[PDB]
Amino acid sequence: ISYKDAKPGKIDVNEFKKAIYLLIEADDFLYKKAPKHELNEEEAKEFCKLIIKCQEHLNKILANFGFE
Amino acid sequence: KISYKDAKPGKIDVNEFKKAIYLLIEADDFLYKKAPKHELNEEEAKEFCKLIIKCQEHLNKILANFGFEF
Amino acid sequence: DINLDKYKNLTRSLTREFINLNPIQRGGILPKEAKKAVYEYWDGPPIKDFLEDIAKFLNMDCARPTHGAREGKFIVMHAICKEGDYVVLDKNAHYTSYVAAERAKLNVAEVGYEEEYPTYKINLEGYKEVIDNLEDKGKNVGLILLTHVDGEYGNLNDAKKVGKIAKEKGIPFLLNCAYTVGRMPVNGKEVKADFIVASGHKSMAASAPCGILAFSEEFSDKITKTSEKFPVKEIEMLGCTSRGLPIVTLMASFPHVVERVKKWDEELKKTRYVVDELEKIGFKQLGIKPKEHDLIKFETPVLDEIAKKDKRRGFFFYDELKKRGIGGIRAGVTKEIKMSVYGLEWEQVEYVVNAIKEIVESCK
Amino acid sequence: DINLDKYKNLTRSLTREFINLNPIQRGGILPKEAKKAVYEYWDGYSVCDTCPPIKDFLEDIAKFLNMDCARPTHGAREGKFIVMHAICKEGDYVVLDKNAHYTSYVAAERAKLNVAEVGYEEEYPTYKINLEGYKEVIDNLEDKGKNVGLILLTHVDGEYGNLNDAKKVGKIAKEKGIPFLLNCAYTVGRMPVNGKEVKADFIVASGHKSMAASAPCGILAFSEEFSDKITKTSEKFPVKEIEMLGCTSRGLPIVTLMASFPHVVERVKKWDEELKKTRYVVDELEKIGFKQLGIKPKEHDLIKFETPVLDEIAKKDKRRGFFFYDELKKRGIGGIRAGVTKEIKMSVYGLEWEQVEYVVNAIKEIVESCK
Repeated sequence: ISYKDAKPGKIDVNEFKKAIYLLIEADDFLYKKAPKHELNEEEAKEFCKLIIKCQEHLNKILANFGFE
Repeated sequence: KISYKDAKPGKIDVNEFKKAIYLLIEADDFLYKKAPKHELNEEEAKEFCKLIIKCQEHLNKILANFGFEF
Repeated sequence: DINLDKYKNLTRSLTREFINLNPIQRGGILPKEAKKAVYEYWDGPPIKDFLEDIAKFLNMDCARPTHGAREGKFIVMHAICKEGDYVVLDKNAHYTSYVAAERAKLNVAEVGYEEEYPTYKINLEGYKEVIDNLEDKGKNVGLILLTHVDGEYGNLNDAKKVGKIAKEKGIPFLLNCAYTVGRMPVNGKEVKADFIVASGHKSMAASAPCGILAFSEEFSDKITKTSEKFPVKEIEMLGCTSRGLPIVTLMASFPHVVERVKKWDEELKKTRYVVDELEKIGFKQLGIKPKEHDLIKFETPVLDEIAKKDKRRGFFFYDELKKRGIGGIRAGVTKEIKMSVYGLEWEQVEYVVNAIKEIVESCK
Repeated sequence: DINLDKYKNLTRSLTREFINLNPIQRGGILPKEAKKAVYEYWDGYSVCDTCPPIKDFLEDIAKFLNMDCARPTHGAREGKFIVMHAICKEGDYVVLDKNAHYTSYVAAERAKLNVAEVGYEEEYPTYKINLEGYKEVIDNLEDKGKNVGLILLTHVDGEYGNLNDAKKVGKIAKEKGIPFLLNCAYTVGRMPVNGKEVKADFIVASGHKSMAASAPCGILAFSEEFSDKITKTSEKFPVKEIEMLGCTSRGLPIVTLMASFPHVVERVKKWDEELKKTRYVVDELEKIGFKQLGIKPKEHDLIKFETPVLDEIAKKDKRRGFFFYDELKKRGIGGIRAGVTKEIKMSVYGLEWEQVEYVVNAIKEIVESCK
């Protein structure tokens, strides 16, 4: 997986905005769990859900440039 | 394959997170400077996908602290 | 000729890495919805409907957006009072009241305390007296201001009394709700107020300079007085277009705010928990007891004693708070500390209290 | 009793999906540094008395305009009102140009002042202000005889975008010993501006209009001669400035203004490129039938075209005069008033050259296809 293999494509704006929104939601954990930022099991699931969805959207974005 | 349910208790790497979201902020520029078609050439595609991929690397580093291997 | 490096690495703050105890910021923290709105409009909104809705939220006739309580107070002082008129306010008033009074070329009369140490409660009836003492001397009173909750002791005041007095004497009444609107529910008509100023960045979960000026129909013609050259543009508003980031964050945080005021007793619970738990280690809560607001001022002889011998002087506490990821307390000061836990998670409240206890326990 | 649904999906805008041609928003677009800065101060803890170097920023912005002192405001509006309220006396006269922004008149009316307008050197289609005429306006007022407290000149008007040689009005002001205010809401942050060289006593600037900042945001620069009046401190609080309502300007706009500062001071050195984009747009669109109003050639990015062709097409079109707007929305272009065809007002400042090409070609195709 290299960026140099990127072929011309179109930026899916919706998917990008979704990923951004997910990272913004995940940014809440930086606040409500400061300053130790240690999560329990359920909190970990809730946070990692956001992160994983985000990476999913990012993969959908990369798909438009010749990746899989 | 990777499921959020398998997430174990861990710590958030703040620096890695802010790095990722910064990468996303930089990638957000293309939404502006390439409106409204948002169609990239080879160079622009490389430059953009670099940001996206780096962001994904950081996110993976974050997930690593919650029992997610890569 | 100009060093620009001081603006390069500007992207740095402890906002996510630390717990902020500064009372002036607890009520101004943006919810995620507001953050998304920021991402959407950081350079580019049902404003009229929002003004009607914020008017209903305060039970008031009309409302306009401002750049804070500051601006609103200057607005009412500049549009309602004539140069030379007196403004009678409480002694716990914010500096912006005095300054806005001075910018409007108005004089100031203070109202004494019902009790000083350690309550510092304002004698609300005294207002009446203070007015007459001015009217006997032939002076003209143009405005009666009351800080609903002061920024020093965080004391709540029965605004309905001063409202009654102002209604009797026939003098317009301005209620400073900078520390009120957005935290607790507030009824403008019920307390018989003619003007209400709210701070969006202090208590309404907004950023930037952001505020609201609510007012009754009686003064609507004066406040919203349009210009001669441009019959659409309001004079005092300097151009009825109020755009930018703060108003967007305010409108975006509006549902979050109207919902969090219904759960004000929980934040009060947090507050009283902190007070009760800290008075065990030697802290003494100043102001009215029990607490009716999140802003707490503690008299702390212990901290001063520890700072005495020896450590790093009064800067010890600050340092000892930075080690545990806590900020918001002024560095160097130990004779007294001012803090608020409004909006903090309960686990974070426990963390703060236990942190402080450990601080005083470890530093002997 | 209150519906909260209208505030739920507020997270919706065409800021990234469209090209905005609105001149009042071209120079206010945030750079990525300012966006990251916004992120770092999201919660709203930006108390600038916890905050970027504000004092150093005031010194640096003072140097950037070649002015003695400077202070933060909530826009050019606020600055105008500051100088009109602190320097002039109730009843004095402010003599401004006919192309003045409405906020000047409103600020004058809020400061309880009167207004005298300076006529044109030529009306249609140039609409240039007769700068020497200022003198003729002051004398006529003195012989009447009122007193002039302030001389205001909008450096670039928001209607035609005409640049004015401020040094003339400054020279008249210095000869008559009357305070001179230069409204640079469309100048400071786009082009280089020297406050002392134009003999200005005051300069107001808009952060959200021409300094890549957001929110209500602005700068008020002034000479030492008036520093005691502007920064007059209060009685009860000898450190709190009266006109500033307290020496504190906290919030996102000031943070973005400081974060975008290097970008601004580096982009004013490349002003001729933006002027090049502008002139390209003018020259290319005149081939269609658009006539550039204002001073020729363009010396600012703000363009006002008189468009007879759009009227002609609007006369024989189904959706009438809205077609243009619609025809721009289809091709991802906004910033033009809907239902206005007699004339258009646009700016391509900050746009990539590819985007400028896209805009010009798009408009060409609009006129060509709609007959």
